[PDB]
Amino acid sequence: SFVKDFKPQALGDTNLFKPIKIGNNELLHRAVIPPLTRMRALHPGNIPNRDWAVEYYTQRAQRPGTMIITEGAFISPQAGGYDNAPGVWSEEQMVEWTKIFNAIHEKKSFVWVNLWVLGWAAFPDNLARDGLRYDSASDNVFMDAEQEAKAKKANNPQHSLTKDEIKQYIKEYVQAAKNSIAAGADGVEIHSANGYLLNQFLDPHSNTRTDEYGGSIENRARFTLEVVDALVEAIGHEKVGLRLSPYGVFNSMSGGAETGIVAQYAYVAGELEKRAKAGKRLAFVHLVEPRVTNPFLTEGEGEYEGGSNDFVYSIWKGPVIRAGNFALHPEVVREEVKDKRTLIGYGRFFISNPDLVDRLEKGLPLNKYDRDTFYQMSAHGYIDYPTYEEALKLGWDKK
Ligand SMILES: Cc1cc2nc3c(=O)[nH]c(=O)nc-3n(C[C@H](O)[C@H](O)[C@H](O)COP(=O)(O)O)c2cc1C
Ligand SMILES: [Mg+2]
Repeated sequence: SFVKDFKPQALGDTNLFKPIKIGNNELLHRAVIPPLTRMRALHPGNIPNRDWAVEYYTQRAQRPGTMIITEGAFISPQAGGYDNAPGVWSEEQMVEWTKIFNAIHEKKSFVWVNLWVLGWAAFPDNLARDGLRYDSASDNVFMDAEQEAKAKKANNPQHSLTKDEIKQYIKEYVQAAKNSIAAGADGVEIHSANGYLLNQFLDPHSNTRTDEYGGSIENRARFTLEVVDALVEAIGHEKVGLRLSPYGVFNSMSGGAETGIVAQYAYVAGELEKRAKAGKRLAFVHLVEPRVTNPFLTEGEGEYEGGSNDFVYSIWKGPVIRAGNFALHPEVVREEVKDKRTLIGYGRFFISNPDLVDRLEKGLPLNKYDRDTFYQMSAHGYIDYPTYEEALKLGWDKK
């Protein structure tokens, strides 16, 4: 079952296949695997699937020199909220993560742990059960209707983080980052996009605070930057990444509707480039394409014609990973990669194609992804996707 009506194009002759260096890693191509939640972690314990996780990542580390940003990992119990998402706070979890990283490194690929904190995107009932607060930037604005419904049902109102709680969250980022490197992770990517906690602070719609963590560009960017400054000093700026989704409106973020959103983000990028001067330039900056403001929806629905991230290029001088609907558009990838410091993140199709990189370099048919197994406790739709050879022998081309 390959994708029809799609005319592939060999990209082997573009820079997509030219070696670049990110942090301490020396990639052999520039097609990256962005953080993809698959929800196969175990419960209780948010334990990395002791059965399929290793095989899954291994299958996608097959192409040597692949930079793999793992699926979102909770830094601690409070930062979580989804029973089947993995974490990087306990020993039990670190024992399973170490096995995955060795599988990845063994295939001569790299791995970067994405540090995840759901904020208001977390299920409140799940938090009330473990005795956890329902965190967020404020208490008078909720994600949406179904959420303020669960918040009340479990009498777990949306709590507005105080100063000491952010510091506690910042203590956990350093520990999650440390444990990650301790086990052989090539680095860590601070997840500050798609409407999760940090993003909830960056966004003016979700951030109605008055203190130094709200009330202005400077203040709404305070949290994310303290985390940046925290992990940089603890593990080394060459082991830290940052993800942002300027025009994303996922998890009820402002997006391009807010006029000063571009200022909110140009500020952040400038501060990175600032530290980039003190000799402390984060390994990279990962951006979710405006083309994709909602990670969870059809392939084409939800974009912005009056907004682009090309502005970050005018401020940030380090590498840039751009992610969002690129597999079925090699014409756009061919052009976007003429920039010597731009990598490309493929999500949906790395899920369906374990040997994606080879299929880009040669212009071969892409495996269709099954939307129903994105988040499912199963191997089917997780690790049984065929490689180009396996798909052929199976007559996937419908002869
Ligand atoms: C099943 C699935 C899970 C995802 N999980 C996450 C996540 O945990 N964090 C995140 O920031 N983005 C997440 N994304 C968005 C991806 O990082 C990526 O930006 C998105 O797939 C857009 O690229 P694509 O259109 O080429 O797939 C997810 C996407 C999918 C399809
Ligand atoms: Mg045959």
